[PDB]
Amino acid sequence: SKILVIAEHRRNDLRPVSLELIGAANGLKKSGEDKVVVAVIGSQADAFVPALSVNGVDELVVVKGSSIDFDPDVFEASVSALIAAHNPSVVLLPHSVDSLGYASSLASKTGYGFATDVYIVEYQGDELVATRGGYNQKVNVEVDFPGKSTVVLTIRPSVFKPLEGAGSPVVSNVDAPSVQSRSQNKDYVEVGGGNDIDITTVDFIMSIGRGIGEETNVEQFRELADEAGATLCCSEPIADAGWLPKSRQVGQSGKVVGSCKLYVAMGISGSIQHMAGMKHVPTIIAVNTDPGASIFTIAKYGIVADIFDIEEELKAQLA
Amino acid sequence: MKILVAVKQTAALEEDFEIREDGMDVDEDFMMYDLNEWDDFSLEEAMKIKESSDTDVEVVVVSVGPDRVDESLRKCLAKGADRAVRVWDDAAEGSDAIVVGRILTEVIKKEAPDMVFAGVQSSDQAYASTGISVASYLNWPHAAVVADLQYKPGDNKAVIRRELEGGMLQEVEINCPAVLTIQLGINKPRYASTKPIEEVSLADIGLSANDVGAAQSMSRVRRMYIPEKGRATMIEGTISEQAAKIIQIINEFKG
Ligand SMILES: Cc1cc2nc3c(=O)[nH]c(=O)nc-3n(C[C@H](O)[C@H](O)[C@H](O)COP(=O)(O)OP(=O)(O)OC[C@H]3O[C@@H](n4cnc5c(N)ncnc54)[C@H](O)[C@@H]3O)c2cc1C
Ligand SMILES: Nc1ncnc2c1ncn2[C@@H]1O[C@H](COP(=O)(O)O)[C@@H](O)[C@H]1O
Repeated sequence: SKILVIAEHRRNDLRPVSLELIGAANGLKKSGEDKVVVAVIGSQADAFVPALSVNGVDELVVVKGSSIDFDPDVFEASVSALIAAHNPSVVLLPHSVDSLGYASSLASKTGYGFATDVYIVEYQGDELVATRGGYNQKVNVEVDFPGKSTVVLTIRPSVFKPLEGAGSPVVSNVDAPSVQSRSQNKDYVEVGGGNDIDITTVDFIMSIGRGIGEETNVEQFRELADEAGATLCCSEPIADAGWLPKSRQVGQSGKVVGSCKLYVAMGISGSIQHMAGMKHVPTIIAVNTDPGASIFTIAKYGIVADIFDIEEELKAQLA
Repeated sequence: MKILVAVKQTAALEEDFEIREDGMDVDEDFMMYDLNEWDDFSLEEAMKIKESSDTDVEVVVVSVGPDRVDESLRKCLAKGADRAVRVWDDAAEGSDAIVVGRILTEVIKKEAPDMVFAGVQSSDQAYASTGISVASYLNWPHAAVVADLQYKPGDNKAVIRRELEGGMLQEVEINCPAVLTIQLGINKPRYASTKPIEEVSLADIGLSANDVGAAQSMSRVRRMYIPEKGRATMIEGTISEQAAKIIQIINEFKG
């Protein structure tokens, strides 16, 4: 059988989730004889063959379509023709913003198995069994795909480990199907707002979330951060509201705090997208009055207490 | 000119929730229901378009779900939505994102809107699939994770920004009519937490039990279970000693 992996690139760079999927594909296949087919789609995608000529890639298909980077019409058509050509049992996509643009459309047209944001996957005999979350990550939902000879999964980033080393795939080139897209990509943009600190470089962060309540409560945490020698960061609602600059936002849409050794998460529930930015931090402290908050499932230390009472006592003790 | 907004009433779980006897779902007694957070932003964006226009803009909210959902639809009307539609039959129980996409499309075919808005994802199941499935069945232009929309009623193109990983956006010009999935932060909804809801059956939209429900979904739930998750070291005591422990942790880090 074949497992098809759709790689991902943007602005001339391969997104590393690509290699995670290759890891996932190789771990999943039932037999030594099974092959992992990787496709990279774009008008300039030949540039990525060195970076995709890696361990665990049996076949590498460069698909030239009309757009440089992601376009949902181009991708759906291309991946549909890849599935037709290679007849894979399983197709692995990243659960990425790009995939969100087409994955479920692909699955609506045909009788393909489909599940998204999957973080456990295995074969039980010849049965594909995938696990995803339910009810804001409070449960696991385990699913199968009865009678589906092709199953499309989107795979949660930063779960599956990449393989190490080079590979020697059979490289091929195909044209994407010729249909005119109903959209056209224009500029990439980074929005305004202050940018006095690169939070990917800092080692000690205090991060505030929706639990702070009103914007007038921001200042006391700024003061605490300053007294402690920490960098003040935030979850998405704080930055969406304009209360702290976007440059201080931690998570998928914001930044990954790769240099951070100590992260104090105050009034932050620990959504998957926030975790994406900080779950690697070696010492996480969570301060949150909800013992059921997801953040406690990754924190080393937890304080189930009011953040304002904690902040004021912390400030006083630091002085 | 009409904007159709697909909305979901999501479930959140109370503490000490239990899996129901059949193991396929959580016991409904532990569920609290409210409008999906993403739908606040998508509804607000439709209302902003309605208010910016001298041309009439009909804003129609549509939800596929049982009768509990009327409470959320009623609240949408109270915020100024013109019409609200609930689609249901008990056969639709267990319908995944793709089946719900199909059901929504049958309503949209009749409404013939100029734009369709959906949320990026639902706070409960977080499929991030339903809106783009609608786009497939409609065969309409589409974009997911829209954080900005430049659009005037009757324009045959719009300019959107999709919110990408790592602190960047991409501007995209998209043909209209289109389906867009709308991201948090696109606007600041004004209502931060007697015209009836229109009740529609599967028969009303030409569907039967064979078109919907768990048997027509694109995956089958084997079980739902409370996993063993990681556990923090909970610091008990007074505020003063909780703060004292944090400082010791800070000092350990600093030395
Ligand atoms: C494509 C996409 C990208 C995203 N990217 C990001 C991202 O980059 N960063 C990000 O953060 N999110 C991101 N999200 C948004 C995410 O889904 C959540 O909405 C967000 O992370 C929730 O933020 P929060 O934890 O601050 O708010 P909430 O989930 O509402 O949590 C508030 C918490 O505060 C607690 N609380 C309230 N009062 C107190 C008190 N007095 N004392 C102590 N605790 C209190 C509550 O118990 C609660 O846990 C993204 C989502 C999508 C779909
Ligand atoms: N039952 C439903 N009725 C109407 N819209 C829905 C329903 N389920 C999902 N949606 C739409 O899809 C979004 C949630 O995405 P998803 O996680 O794919 O369910 C919601 O914000 C709605 O716009």
